[PDB]
Amino acid sequence: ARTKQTARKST
Amino acid sequence: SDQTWVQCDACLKWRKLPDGMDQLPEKWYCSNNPDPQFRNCEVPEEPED
Ligand SMILES: [Zn+2]
Repeated sequence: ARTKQTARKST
Repeated sequence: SDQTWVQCDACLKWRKLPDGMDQLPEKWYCSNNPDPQFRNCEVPEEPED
């Protein structure tokens, strides 16, 4: 599958 | 830790996935979402932070 990662301030 | 998203291969929306869902099928669709709120291609894509 096509995935990406993004910033998550809460963690 | 970052947020992982997967793209629906039908509608091309990005869907957030649980952390540590590290093994996915080759093709993925909204209908496979563990979250029932985002299990239909008609549901809008969630925004980024
Ligand atoms: Zn979809």
